[PDB]
Amino acid sequence: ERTSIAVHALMGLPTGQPANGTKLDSIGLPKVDGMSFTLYRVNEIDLTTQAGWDAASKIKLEELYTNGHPTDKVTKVATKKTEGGVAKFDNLTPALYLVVQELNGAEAVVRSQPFLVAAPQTNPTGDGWLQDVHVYPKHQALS
Amino acid sequence: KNAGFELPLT
Repeated sequence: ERTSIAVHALMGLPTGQPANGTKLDSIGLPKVDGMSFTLYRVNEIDLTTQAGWDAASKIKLEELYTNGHPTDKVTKVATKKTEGGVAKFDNLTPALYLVVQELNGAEAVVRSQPFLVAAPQTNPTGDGWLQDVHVYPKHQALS
Repeated sequence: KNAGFELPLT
């Protein structure tokens, strides 16, 4: 079996709502189509064993993001463009996936900050592991 | 929460 990461493209910042690190009902507000996202795998980190989240949890954006750009601490995985406001990645081996929104395109919209998510993720109860990780990163529009 | 990384953006 394999793991997969589903990224739901959304536009606009939360409206007084709290940050949720789990599945939530989709707002369904106008999404940004033709959005570019790319996955980068963090080396030395394997979500295959328990020790993996411990080391990974000690990760500092300072190491993956210091000069406003990624370092050698990341490995190129694949670049795909979200279409229809929804993107999905498959054939994912246990590790750490990092999503970066490319500046290219997005003329009426400004590039939002990137987000990081480990895969696979443990179940809400901590029992077993989930084969699919859901993410709802929002974009920041221009003006 | 324990498990997770940084996906505050919903």
